Amino acid sequence: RGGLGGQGAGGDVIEV
Amino acid sequence: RGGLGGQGAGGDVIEV
Amino acid sequence: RGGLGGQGAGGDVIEV
Amino acid sequence: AGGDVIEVGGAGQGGY
Amino acid sequence: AGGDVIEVGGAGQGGY
Amino acid sequence: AGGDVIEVGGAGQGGY
Amino acid sequence: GLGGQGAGGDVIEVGGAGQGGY
Amino acid sequence: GLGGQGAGGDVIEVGGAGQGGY
Amino acid sequence: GLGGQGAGGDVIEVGGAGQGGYG
Amino acid sequence: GLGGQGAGGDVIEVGGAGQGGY
Amino acid sequence: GLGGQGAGGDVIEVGGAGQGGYG
Amino acid sequence: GLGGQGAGGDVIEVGGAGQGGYG
Amino acid sequence: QGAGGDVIEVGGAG
Amino acid sequence: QGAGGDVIEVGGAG
Amino acid sequence: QGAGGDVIEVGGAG
Repeated sequence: RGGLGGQGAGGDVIEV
Repeated sequence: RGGLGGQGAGGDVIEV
Repeated sequence: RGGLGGQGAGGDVIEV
Repeated sequence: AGGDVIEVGGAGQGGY
Repeated sequence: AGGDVIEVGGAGQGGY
Repeated sequence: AGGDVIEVGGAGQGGY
Repeated sequence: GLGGQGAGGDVIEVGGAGQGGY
Repeated sequence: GLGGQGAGGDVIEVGGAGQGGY
Repeated sequence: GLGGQGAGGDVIEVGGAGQGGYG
Repeated sequence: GLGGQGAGGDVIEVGGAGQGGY
Repeated sequence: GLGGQGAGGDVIEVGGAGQGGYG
Repeated sequence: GLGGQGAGGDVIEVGGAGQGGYG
Repeated sequence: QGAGGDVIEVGGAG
Repeated sequence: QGAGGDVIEVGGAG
Repeated sequence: QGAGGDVIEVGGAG
């Protein structure tokens, strides 16, 4: 239920 | 239920 | 239920 | 002697 | 003497 | 004397 | 001719940001 | 001609960021 | 130094600067 | 001609970041 | 030193700078 | 030293710089 | 002179 | 002079 | 001079 990207970068992702 | 991108960047994402 | 982007940037996203 | 040019900004903070 | 050019920014913080 | 050029940024922090 | 031009084209820059708190 | 041009084309830069907190 | 000559040159300097926080 | 150009093309740069906290 | 001559050159300096946090 | 000559050259200096934290 | 001279002294922003 | 001279002294930003 | 001279002294950013 998550997605990062496009051009390059990042961060934090938490689910459930 | 989330999405980051377009051009490149990032942040925080939390769900449920 | 969320979305960031267009041109590149980011922030905070919280759901439920 | 030119064509499409783009520039971007952005920021963001918050959460809980 | 040119063509498509892109530039990007971004940031982000938060969470819980 | 040119063509497609890209540049990117980004950051991110948070979590729990 | 007796001379030459120099450095055609285009140029761009960017600025910087920064945030934060408790 | 009696001279020449120099360094045509394009140029770009970027800036820097930084964040953080307790 | 009689006679025509050349022109000037492009000069593009700086961008922004950002700070700030909880202190 | 009696001279020549020099170093055509393109150039790109980047900046730096830094984060962190307790 | 009479006679036509050349032109100037592109000059492109700086970007941004960013700081900040909990002090 | 009479006579035509050439032109200048591209010059490109710096980018950004970042810091920051809980102190 | 015989042509135009340029000087630039950009101070410090914030 | 016979042509234009350039000087640049970019100070320090923040 | 007979042509243009360039000088650049980029200070320190932050």
